Amino acid sequence: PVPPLSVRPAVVMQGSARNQDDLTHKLADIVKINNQLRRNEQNGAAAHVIAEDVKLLQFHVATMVDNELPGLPRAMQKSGRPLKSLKQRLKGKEGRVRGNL
Amino acid sequence: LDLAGPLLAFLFRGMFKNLLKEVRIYAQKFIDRGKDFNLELAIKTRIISDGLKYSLATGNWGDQKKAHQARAGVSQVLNRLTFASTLSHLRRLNSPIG
Amino acid sequence: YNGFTGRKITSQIFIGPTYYQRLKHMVDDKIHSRARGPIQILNRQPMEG
Amino acid sequence: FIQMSVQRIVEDAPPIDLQPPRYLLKFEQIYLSKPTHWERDGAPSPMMPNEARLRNLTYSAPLYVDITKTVIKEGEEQLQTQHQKT
Amino acid sequence: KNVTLGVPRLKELINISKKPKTPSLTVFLLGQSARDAERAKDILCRLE
Amino acid sequence: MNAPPAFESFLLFEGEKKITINKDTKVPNACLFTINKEDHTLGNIIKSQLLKDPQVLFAGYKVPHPLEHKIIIRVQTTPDYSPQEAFTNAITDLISELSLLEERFRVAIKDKQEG
Amino acid sequence: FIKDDYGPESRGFVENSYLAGLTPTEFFFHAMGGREGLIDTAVKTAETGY
DNA sequence: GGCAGTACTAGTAAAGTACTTGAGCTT
RNA sequence: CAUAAAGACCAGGC
DNA sequence: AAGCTCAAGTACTTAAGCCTGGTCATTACTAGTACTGCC
Repeated sequence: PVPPLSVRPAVVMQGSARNQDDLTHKLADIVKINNQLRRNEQNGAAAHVIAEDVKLLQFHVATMVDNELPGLPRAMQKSGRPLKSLKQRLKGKEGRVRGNL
Repeated sequence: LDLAGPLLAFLFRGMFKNLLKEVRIYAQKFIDRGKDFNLELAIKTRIISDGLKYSLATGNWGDQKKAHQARAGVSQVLNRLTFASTLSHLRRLNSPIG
Repeated sequence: YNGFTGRKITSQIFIGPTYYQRLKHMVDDKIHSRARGPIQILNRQPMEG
Repeated sequence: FIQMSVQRIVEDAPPIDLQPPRYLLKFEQIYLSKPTHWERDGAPSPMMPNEARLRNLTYSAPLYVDITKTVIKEGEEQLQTQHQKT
Repeated sequence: KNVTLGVPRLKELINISKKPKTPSLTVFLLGQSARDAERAKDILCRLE
Repeated sequence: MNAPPAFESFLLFEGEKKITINKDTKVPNACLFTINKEDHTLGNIIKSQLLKDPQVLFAGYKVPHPLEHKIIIRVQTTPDYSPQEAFTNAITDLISELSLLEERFRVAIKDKQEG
Repeated sequence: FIKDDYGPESRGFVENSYLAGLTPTEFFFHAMGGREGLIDTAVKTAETGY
């Protein structure tokens, strides 16, 4: 699933440019490597490269849900700031459950 | 106790090693031809200047890409409320314990 | 002596100069009042601060 | 920090070994001057901290290190160029 | 003898912790061991 | 920002009566005066003057709150004597005292200088 | 104080009263005595609220 | 006039609990 | 009637 | 040999309530394209 723009609103800066939520960029990665995997399924490649792309795709798909997993490198969007996973959105104090409800 | 000297030294060493590191990178990559070598194009001052200025500016103390591992709390903005508050803020200790 | 009626105050009150400090905290900056103002973008809830 | 430690960090760093010709780099000594601003035109001017606050400048000094460079061409002559105020 | 009291003991009770910081067992004596300190001393030796 | 201007103390704006009069049903022959825009300066005078009158059973004043400028004076008199008459008589007596005090104070001034 | 002094003064018994005022060592011991109170005040609140 | 090099601009990395797990001892 | 983002750390208040 | 329970070993967790200010940086590297200079 891809959540609506309401769940992941953009960031309007001065009207010059629109920044984007952690999701939008994460889904961007998922679509990039998903498309690469589609193409390399049409070609067939060397077939271990497929395994590599399914492991990295595993990293993105499983990372968007949980960025706090131990034993795995935690995805870094930019600026040395880790992503906010849906779990991180719904979990701690100021998360939707305890914070907004 | 870590004052300006030991702190700014610990900060200056690694940055200086990044300076030497990019002198090695640009150096060797410019050497592989065997043409010649030029120093003034191999040194980036943004390293030392922007690094010192940064880690003094934000207060996060260490490499900025490592800022997670880097200690924070050093170099707060000085309090101008009262001359007593300033004399107090200039003379202070901070325990690293959480 | 009492201020209002001028009668003596029976007990003898302790008077002297002492040095007092006004503090940065002042009510004019701590007062806030809220009726249906700006709203947070993501939560559709009132703003913070 | 300035009068001791910085010379220790510059000196105690290993000489740069590189390479067939060889390229070696060594840092002789380090020199500071009073805080100075290099403007948009490149004109240096001494900064008093007042104008440093008012303009949001950074009050800082330029840092110069002599750099001796040795090249080994295998011809028995290794040519060293020394550069002042790098 | 001391006993944990207040907030920490309340944590031990509410948490139903496996090992409390100060476990204690009070013991009463039926017979002449109760009033006389001698037989009481005997039970003191037998419980320790 | 919420500070009232320097006058809530005396100046009356539109509609406020200086004196308002309300009868008191708790007791027969007792009345209650409300003086807008005054404080203990006047009320202490009037109360202390009403306690001399032998026909006045009760005389009292209060400010219900200092940040508001108001006075409440309860007066209870003996039968067949209106408390309003006691309050008028009180004021008239007060003037009769203050004028005399002015004149004697002027005589004292003129005596202390070359006298 | 001299090593191995268990006397009332060395171990923090305060003879003076706030009116007469403390001696310096009794003042420092007194500050130690108050620090525990401040620390208890700060620490207990979180556990109590939780 | 064509080719090469350099620079600039735009993509892009304490304690305490439960839970599990491995070993150790028996029908 | 709309725009000033979000986040981060730090200082402080009860 | 199967299976049984019981021991240590290991991973993983949450840590007060509300409120007020400020500073700060949103990235720095690599690749590609365009422009200028030299042959």
